[PDB]
Amino acid sequence: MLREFSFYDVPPAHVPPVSEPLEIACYSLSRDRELLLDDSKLSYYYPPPLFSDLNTGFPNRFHPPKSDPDPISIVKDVLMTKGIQMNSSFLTWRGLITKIMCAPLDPRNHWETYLVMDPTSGIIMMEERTNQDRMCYWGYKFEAISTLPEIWDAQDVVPDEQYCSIVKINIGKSKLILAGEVDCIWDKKPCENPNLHYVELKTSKKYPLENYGMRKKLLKYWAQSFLLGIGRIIIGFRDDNGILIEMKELFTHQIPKMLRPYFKPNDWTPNRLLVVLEHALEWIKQTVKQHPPSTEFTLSYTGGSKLVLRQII
Ligand SMILES: [Mg+2]
Repeated sequence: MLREFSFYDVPPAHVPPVSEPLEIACYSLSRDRELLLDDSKLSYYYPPPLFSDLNTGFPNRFHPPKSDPDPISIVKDVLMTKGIQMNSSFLTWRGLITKIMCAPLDPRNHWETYLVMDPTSGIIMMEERTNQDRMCYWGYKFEAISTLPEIWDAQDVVPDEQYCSIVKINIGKSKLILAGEVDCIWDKKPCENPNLHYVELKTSKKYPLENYGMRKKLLKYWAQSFLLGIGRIIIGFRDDNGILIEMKELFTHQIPKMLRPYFKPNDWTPNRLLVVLEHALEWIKQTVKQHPPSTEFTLSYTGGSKLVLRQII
C-alpha cells in the first residue's frame, strides 16, 4: 500500500514545542571508519589563517570518505553496548530528519529512506540503503584546518575520522533519538549538556541575505544544527579560487532571527518547517503502526510537494 503526505495540506497550527537536545552517548570513528567508544576524535575549534587555500592537498592528501550509507543498527549497538535505554518513537541519523524537514525547501534533492518498527522496542528505525570532487574537498579542508585534536590528554584530509553525538530530542508528540557527526567543540566538553558547546563548520560563497538561494542554504544550515542542539555554525566564506576570505560565527538560534527581515510572502520559515515536520512525523508513526512490527517501508521524496510511504511487500 501507498500513503501520501502533502506539505501544503498541513493546517495552520502553532509551532510544536521542541525540547533541548540531550546527549545520551557519543563515539568516535577512526580513519579506517572503525568505531571507537571514546571521544578520542573530538577536536577543538581554532580559527584558521585568513587566505588559507582550501585546494591545498587535493587530491593527493585527500582520502575520500565511505560512499555507502551506514546502517542505523550501529547507533543501536552503541547504546546497547553502553547499556543505555531506548524509549523513543524514532531512531535514526540526524541527516535523515533534516531531509524530511527541509523537503519543502529543495524540490531538487530527491531521496529515499527505509523504515522498520523493531518488534522488541517498538521504535521506528530509519536508514538509507542505496563526495570526492574539489568543492567537497574545500569543505573537508576547511574542517581540517579549523580544528585542533585533543593533545594534552591524548596534513591528510580524512573525513572518515570523526566524532558523533547521540541525542534525545522531542518534537511535539514525537520522541527521537538522533545520531550526527559533530565537527568540533568550542571549548572543553563539560565532562552539563555538551551540545551548545558543539560547533558546525561550513564553507560557502557569500551572498546578501536578499538572495533567495543564500536564505535557503542558511535555513538548511539552521535545521541540521537545530536537530542536534549544536550552538554555533561557523562559516568560512571563500572566493571562486577556493581561498578563505572571511569567517562568520553564528549562533544557531540567531539564524531565524537574522532572516526575519528578508522572508518574502509564502517563503518557508523556520516555524512553518517545524509545524510540517511534526505533522510528517505523526503521519509516519500512525501509518507504520497500522502494520505488524518488522514491516519494511520506503519513505520517498521525488519532487512535487509530497512524501510517499510505500509498504515493501
Ligand atoms: Mg561541517
